[PDB]
Amino acid sequence: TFVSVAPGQTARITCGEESLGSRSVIWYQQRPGQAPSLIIYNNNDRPSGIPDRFSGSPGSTFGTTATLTITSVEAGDEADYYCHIWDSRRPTNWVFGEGTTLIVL
Amino acid sequence: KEYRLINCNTSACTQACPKVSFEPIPIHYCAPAGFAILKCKDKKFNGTGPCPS
Amino acid sequence: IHLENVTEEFNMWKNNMVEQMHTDIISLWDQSLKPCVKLTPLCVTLQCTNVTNNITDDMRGELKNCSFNMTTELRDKKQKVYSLFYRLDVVQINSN
Amino acid sequence: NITDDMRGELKNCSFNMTTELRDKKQKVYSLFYRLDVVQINSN
Ligand SMILES: *[C@@H]1O[C@H](CO)[C@@H](O[C@@H]2O[C@H](CO)[C@@H](O[C@@H]3O[C@H](CO[C@H]4O[C@H](CO[C@H]5O[C@H](CO)[C@@H](O)[C@H](O)[C@@H]5O)[C@@H](O)[C@H](O[C@H]5O[C@H](CO)[C@@H](O)[C@H](O)[C@@H]5O)[C@@H]4O)[C@@H](O)[C@H](O[C@H]4O[C@H](CO)[C@@H](O)[C@H](O)[C@@H]4O[C@H]4O[C@H](CO)[C@@H](O)[C@H](O)[C@@H]4O[C@H]4O[C@H](CO)[C@@H](O)[C@H](O)[C@@H]4O)[C@@H]3O)[C@H](O)[C@H]2NC(C)=O)[C@H](O)[C@H]1NC(C)=O
Ligand SMILES: *[C@@H]1O[C@H](CO)[C@@H](O[C@@H]2O[C@H](CO)[C@@H](O[C@@H]3O[C@H](CO)[C@@H](O)[C@H](O[C@H]4O[C@H](CO)[C@@H](O)[C@H](O)[C@@H]4O)[C@@H]3O)[C@H](O)[C@H]2NC(C)=O)[C@H](O)[C@H]1NC(C)=O
Ligand SMILES: *[C@@H]1O[C@H](CO)[C@@H](O[C@@H]2O[C@H](CO)[C@@H](O[C@@H]3O[C@H](CO)[C@@H](O)[C@H](O[C@H]4O[C@H](CO)[C@@H](O)[C@H](O)[C@@H]4O)[C@@H]3O)[C@H](O)[C@H]2NC(C)=O)[C@H](O)[C@H]1NC(C)=O
Ligand SMILES: *[C@@H]1O[C@H](CO)[C@@H](O[C@@H]2O[C@H](CO)[C@@H](O)[C@H](O)[C@H]2NC(C)=O)[C@H](O)[C@H]1NC(C)=O
Ligand SMILES: *[C@@H]1O[C@H](CO)[C@@H](O[C@@H]2O[C@H](CO)[C@@H](O)[C@H](O)[C@H]2NC(C)=O)[C@H](O)[C@H]1NC(C)=O
Ligand SMILES: *[C@@H]1O[C@H](CO)[C@@H](O[C@@H]2O[C@H](CO)[C@@H](O)[C@H](O)[C@H]2NC(C)=O)[C@H](O)[C@H]1NC(C)=O
Ligand SMILES: *[C@@H]1O[C@H](CO)[C@@H](O[C@@H]2O[C@H](CO)[C@@H](O)[C@H](O)[C@H]2NC(C)=O)[C@H](O)[C@H]1NC(C)=O
Ligand SMILES: *[C@@H]1O[C@H](CO)[C@@H](O[C@@H]2O[C@H](CO)[C@@H](O)[C@H](O)[C@H]2NC(C)=O)[C@H](O)[C@H]1NC(C)=O
Repeated sequence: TFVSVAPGQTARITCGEESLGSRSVIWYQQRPGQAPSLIIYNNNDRPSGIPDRFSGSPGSTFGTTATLTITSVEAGDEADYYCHIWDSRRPTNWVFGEGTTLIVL
Repeated sequence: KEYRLINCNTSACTQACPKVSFEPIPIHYCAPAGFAILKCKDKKFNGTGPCPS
Repeated sequence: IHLENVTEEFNMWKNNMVEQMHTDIISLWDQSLKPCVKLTPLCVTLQCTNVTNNITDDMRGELKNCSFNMTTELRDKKQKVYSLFYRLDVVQINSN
Repeated sequence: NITDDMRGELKNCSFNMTTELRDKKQKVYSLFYRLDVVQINSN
């Protein structure tokens, strides 16, 4: 899962199983050696501290993959990304999704 | 090399009774009472317009 | 046509032609089924599981996902096909 | 009590029959007369 995009361009990171019903995704990021950190807590909502351009796929779509849309990337966004889907048909995910890594030029 | 009938996916085919035949017999269509049937006896009649006989 | 100076005694309960409406609708309802399909090969052994859903043990899933043997268009070959039903149409016959 | 000179007028026949379910079939028996059944051609 290695995605590279020369900096200042756009970026689309997919993660997790395809959607079945209504979903509530959570995106986390992980710098190397650090603790994790929240970036997205809803389908398209972010808390304070993390800026914009980190868009999310809305959960109202049926039968799609959760994506993470980043524009104007940098060396700070170079991290390991993680998804946590909360489907209204699938059960509770006590483990996270698959580690999708971002690396920049 | 296995085949099938061509009508296997649209309908079950009613087999015709071999007792009954398909030869044509002359049917005469008769009008009920109160109605009449007019036949045009003109030779050069192309089937449209006024017939004289 | 609106009448004048006239009065009749009516009774909706011993009235006729409501019985005729009932019989006509029942027989006409029966007459719209003779061209349609009888489900003779369908009353069959149904292998049903729960619907794929976040199952709550206190409540019940109102959908059961049932796979079964069904005859194809050919009499020799038969297929395995699945569908979805409600609780109110299936019952458990008496593990598996 | 069978008499070899005469004949019993009842034959007790068991057979395969389809149930209400198309997959399962059952073994069920009944009684008939000689005048309704014939031998097809030991067993
Ligand atoms: C018979 O009657 C019964 C009842 O009498 C009817 O039953 C009702 O049926 C309707 C529809 O079936 C249900 O509506 C859903 O409601 C839920 C809950 O909505 C509430 O909460 C929302 C979020 O809460 C946040 O905001 C509020 C402030 O509003 C805040 O207090 C709270 O703490 C929290 O922070 C509110 O947004 C929402 O307000 C909305 O409605 C108001 C009504 O008038 C309106 O004034 C507001 O302006 C606002 O529009 C309400 O308070 C909703 O979640 C749900 O909508 C989501 O789900 C459907 C299906 O999946 C989807 O199509 C929608 O698009 C929507 O999904 C978006 O929102 C998610 C929220 O995070 C997001 O995660 C999704 O990804 C998706 O997000 C996308 O769009 C949004 C913009 O919408 C965008 O921001 C994102 O970036 C992304 O692009 C439905 O609205 C009722 O709950 C239900 N029951 C009752 C009691 O009413 C029944 O329908 C009747 N039947 C008939 C035949 O008449
Ligand atoms: C998929 O469905 C499952 C149900 O099988 C559901 O799991 C439940 O999640 C909730 C929260 O996510 C768990 O916690 C409950 O939360 C409510 C809200 O406050 C409390 O009131 C509950 O307390 C009651 O139940 C306790 C026993 O569980 C009692 O100790 C207590 O006194 C109250 O009576 C409770 O804390 C809930 O426990 C689970 N269910 C089970 C059986 O564990 C899950 O959330 C669903 N997933 C999705 C994505 O929808
Ligand atoms: C169940 O059915 C059997 C028949 O298979 C029956 O057995 C018969 O019982 C009788 C008496 O109980 C036997 O004896 C006969 O009795 C009569 C009456 O007197 C005689 O006339 C008979 O003589 C004739 O047959 C003889 C050969 O059996 C000849 O030698 C003689 O010249 C006569 O022709 C005869 O003695 C009878 O033999 C048996 N049958 C056989 C085949 O052995 C039995 O009683 C029945 N049981 C019940 C509870 O009903
Ligand atoms: C009902 O059960 C059937 C199985 O009989 C499911 O069909 C399978 O679904 C899985 C999940 O996508 C697939 O990997 C299989 O290939 C499917 N098999 C067939 C034959 O289709 C079906 O998804 C279930 N449906 C519901 C609504 O639960
Ligand atoms: C699948 O369906 C069966 C019923 O055929 C479920 O078994 C019981 O379901 C009720 C309510 O749905 C629960 O209260 C019982 O506790 C269940 N029995 C047992 C032994 O757990 C079953 O839970 C459903 N789900 C699975 C995964 O089998
Ligand atoms: C559909 O038909 C197949 C074939 O008869 C059934 O599979 C058999 O199931 C029995 C009981 O579980 C087994 O003893 C046999 O070994 C199976 N045979 C084969 C060829 O699989 C099956 O149960 C039927 N129903 C479904 C839902 O698949
Ligand atoms: C059972 O029925 C068979 C007939 O299918 C009997 O066989 C013959 O029956 C006649 C009259 O009933 C007798 O005259 C013959 O002698 C019988 N044949 C033999 C070889 O004995 C048969 O007797 C009946 N009873 C039993 C116990 O098999
Ligand atoms: C009812 O069905 C069973 C099952 O087919 C029949 O039993 C078979 O009989 C043949 C011929 O005697 C044997 O070769 C098989 O081994 C039998 N199979 C089983 C499972 O028993 C039976 O003949 C049918 N009829 C009756 C009256 O039982």
